[PDB]
Amino acid sequence: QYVRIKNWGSGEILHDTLHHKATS
Amino acid sequence: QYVRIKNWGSGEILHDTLHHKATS
Amino acid sequence: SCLGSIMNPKSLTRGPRDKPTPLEELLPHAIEFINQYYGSFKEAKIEEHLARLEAVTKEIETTGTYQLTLDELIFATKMAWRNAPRCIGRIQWSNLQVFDARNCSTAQEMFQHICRHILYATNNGNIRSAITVFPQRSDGKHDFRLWNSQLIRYAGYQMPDGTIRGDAATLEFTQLCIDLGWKPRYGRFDVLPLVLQADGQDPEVFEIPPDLVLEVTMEHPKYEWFQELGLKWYALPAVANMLLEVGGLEFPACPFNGWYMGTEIGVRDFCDTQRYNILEEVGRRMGLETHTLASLWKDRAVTEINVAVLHSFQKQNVTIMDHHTASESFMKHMQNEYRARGGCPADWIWLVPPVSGSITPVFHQEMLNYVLSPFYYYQIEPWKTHIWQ
Amino acid sequence: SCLGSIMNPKSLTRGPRDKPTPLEELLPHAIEFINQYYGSFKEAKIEEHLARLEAVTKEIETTGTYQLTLDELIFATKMAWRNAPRCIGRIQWSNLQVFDARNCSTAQEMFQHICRHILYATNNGNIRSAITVFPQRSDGKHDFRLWNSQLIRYAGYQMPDGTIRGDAATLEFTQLCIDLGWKPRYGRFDVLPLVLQADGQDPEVFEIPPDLVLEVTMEHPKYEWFQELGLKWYALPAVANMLLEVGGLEFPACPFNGWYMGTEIGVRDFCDTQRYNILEEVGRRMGLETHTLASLWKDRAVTEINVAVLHSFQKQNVTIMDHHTASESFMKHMQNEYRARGGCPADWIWLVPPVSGSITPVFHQEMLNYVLSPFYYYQIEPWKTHIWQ
Ligand code: HEM
Ligand code: HEM
Ligand SMILES: Cc1ccc([N+](=O)[O-])c(Oc2ccc(C[C@@H](N)C(N)=O)cc2)c1
Ligand SMILES: Cc1ccc([N+](=O)[O-])c(Oc2ccc(C[C@@H](N)C(N)=O)cc2)c1
Ligand SMILES: C[C@H](O)[C@H](O)C1CNc2nc(N)[nH]c(=O)c2N1
Ligand SMILES: C[C@H](O)[C@H](O)C1CNc2nc(N)[nH]c(=O)c2N1
Repeated sequence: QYVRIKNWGSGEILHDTLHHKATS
Repeated sequence: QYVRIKNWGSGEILHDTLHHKATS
Repeated sequence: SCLGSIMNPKSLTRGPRDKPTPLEELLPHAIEFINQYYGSFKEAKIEEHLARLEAVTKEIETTGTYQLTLDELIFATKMAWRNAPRCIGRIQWSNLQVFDARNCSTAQEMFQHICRHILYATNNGNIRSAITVFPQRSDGKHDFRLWNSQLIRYAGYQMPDGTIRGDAATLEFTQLCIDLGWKPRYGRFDVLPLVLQADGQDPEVFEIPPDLVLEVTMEHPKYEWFQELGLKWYALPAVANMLLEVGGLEFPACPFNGWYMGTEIGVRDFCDTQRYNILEEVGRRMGLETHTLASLWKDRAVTEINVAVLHSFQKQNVTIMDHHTASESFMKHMQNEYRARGGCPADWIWLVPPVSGSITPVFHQEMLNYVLSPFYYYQIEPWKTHIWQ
Repeated sequence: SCLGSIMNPKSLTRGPRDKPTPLEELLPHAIEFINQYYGSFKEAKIEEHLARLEAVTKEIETTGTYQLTLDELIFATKMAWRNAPRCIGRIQWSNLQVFDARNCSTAQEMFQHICRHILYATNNGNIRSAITVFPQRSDGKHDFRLWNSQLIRYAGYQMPDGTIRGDAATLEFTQLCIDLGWKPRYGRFDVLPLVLQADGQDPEVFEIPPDLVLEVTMEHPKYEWFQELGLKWYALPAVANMLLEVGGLEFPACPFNGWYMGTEIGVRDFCDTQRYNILEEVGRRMGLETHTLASLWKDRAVTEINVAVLHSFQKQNVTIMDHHTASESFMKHMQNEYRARGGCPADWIWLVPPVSGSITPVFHQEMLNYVLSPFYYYQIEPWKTHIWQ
């Protein structure tokens, strides 16, 4: 899936998918 | 065991044992 | 990926229920709490200890739940405090005042307990730490909730001319408030109404008696134009929407309060772009190079707004604390704590002031953030789950 | 317990080896890297891609290891940069200069490459980002290491009269340096010698050619007494002891550098109690209420030391960046990144300036910290594991 990441200054949100490639 | 925790300002260290009581 | 930087992680939230909590889990939790408590007594009482362990077990099986002794609750509210990873004031943990409203039943009874609280705690400016525990969650369908994020808070309206007035952070709650019949006074500093939900009933609105909301008019000790910004803030930081969890029990309503640490009003409330956002006006009115970031004018301004805030609270005799003193205080707490019980759940991302980071000692201290029990959890916003009449 | 607040977590360190790294792990890692690389080309080259995949596999089996094409290394150093959770400058990731010293063999050859580096990068004050990759770790017994934490750094001595002079942070490395034959010049700003270990051999000391260390004399643009504090700092932030990991390979020696962000010298080097610790002298010399923390004098001082630092670098034409601009920059990077590849490993505890916390936009941004590959790891300090001749 993806992690919902938010910016409290601008209310903006982003969906992190790259973490999947994290090493162990 | 215990986690070694350090203070870079004073070089001081502490050994955390309480975390064991952490809930899940 | 370490998600340390997230504001409301699920790990820190304790959501709604639909049925009592399973004895399988409730019981061992209760035994854990009772042992904690008796275990805390310098000089034990095994007789009593064992008796209580038994009594609770019975009750839990004869009723599927249990009630705490006022003494146990007083111990729960403080330990929960003591175990609040995000609080710098914990050196004061053992100094709390507990108002037992566990026998409350109506919203008007709530509105009265809250007033007794707001009044006890404000103390004409000499702030006292206090908490008010309402009835514990039972079947999850009779929960007592305060829909406010905090007892005294200012409204935030969206002006006709497109401009946002007041505290934009509460624009939404404010609408709801209005939707529930509150009369919008369209000010910049209009104290929001208490929105109370008792025994599971739809929420009810109540204006806070003006005489109860102590306020501090902002004035800088060198700048005469500071006062011309006509700014002020409430003297009481009272968190209104958190859940207290102790020995398996959940108290979804339990407002608590301390005093203010200057940088909250100083930096966050006033300077955050998504709040009162006053940094540029203060910059300009200082003659600073408001159009070149490299001029470090923001660093310059914000420190004056901070001196204003502190100056004003002292001048008006209202309790307040600067971030430096706060930090040295927490540092000493932490050590008492490691000595006292070898550990201290601490969340660095929060424990570090929003200004003067590394000038503060907590910035240079490694911390371990973990959730113990009792604990104060976050909750899903009521209007999101509440089932309406 | 989330251990986000620890400085050197094991997760972030890549320690010493004793034997080549197992093909079982080395191979799949290499395939991963090669795919990354070919996958990065706008317009692919499957022919070449497949050919390389094969070539590498062969080599790995015919030699138990492999060598990167200069092109692949250039791509490794930048991606590793791009994936540095603790760097605010990553918006500049694609702009790095790579010096391939993979064919080095002696310490004097090292000392020469480092000089070419220090010189290329300083550029008479117009700083350029660069990296110098030495020979990759092979059997773990022939590792190339730089014993310094950073290329140019000041020594720290423990005076006879009990007082510590210079940078206390390097008191230990300094002794060692002295133990290895370096002549202590007992100053407050004595540039430390390069201590190089090549092909596994005991470490060798080399003084950095004075003409190569550009320095900035500190002077405030209003305070004439600033200059009287006789303070200065080096213009080049060059990390010297990190390990580069790419496709299974480990380069234990690979100094890299960027330019400075003012608050490093400003707040950390000068103001940290465990560093040059100049906060009180600057306080006093400002007439501030140096004995009442609530006066907010530290906040006041530190901002001036920051203006001094920035002012000096600009006046002397040396590249520098203020924390505000740095932060807005990183914010834009992050967005490019989420758009470019949906994610950005970021460590908030580090990405937030040590002063002006919330006035900065990164403070209000939620981040996910995770270790990808390629990556720059930390290492155990050599003198702790090194086996002496
Ligand atoms: C001595 C008076 C007190 C002071 C100076 C103090 C100060 C603070 C500060 C500065 C914060 C960070 C707040 C933010 O970023 O919004 C905080 C958070 C917190 N404090 Fe306190 N505190 C006080 C009393 C208490 C008490 C008595 C309790 C427990 C009954 C408590 C529980 C908490 C909790 C739960 C939070 C986190 C709220 C959240 O997550 O939004 N505090 N406190
Ligand atoms: C555009 C020039 C650059 C600027 C302004 C910059 C700025 C910074 C800053 C302010 C920090 C936090 C440092 C601290 O707390 O000590 C940092 C850390 C770091 N930067 Fe950069 N950087 C630059 C270039 C680079 C480059 C080119 C690389 C990759 C080759 C890089 C890799 C790192 C790493 C690995 C760290 C962490 C070091 C540690 O853990 O001690 N930086 N950088
Ligand atoms: C008890 C206590 C003591 C002291 C302070 N303080 O010094 O700032 C407190 O602050 C606050 C104020 C508001 C919130 C968040 C709340 N508005 C909403 N969920 O957004 C959290 C801490 C709270
Ligand atoms: C590449 C680069 C670019 C830019 C900066 N910068 O702007 O400050 C850097 O800083 C540093 C300086 C020193 C350290 C730590 C080092 N001394 C030692 N392990 O303690 C880490 C980051 C590094
Ligand atoms: C969680 C997110 O990083 C957010 O910006 C932060 C960080 N640190 C904080 N620290 C405190 N004390 N209070 C806050 O509201 C926040 N919010
Ligand atoms: C890790 C420990 O919390 C330490 O004090 C910190 C925190 N944040 C930091 N952030 C940066 N950029 N650099 C540091 O050296 C540190 N050290």
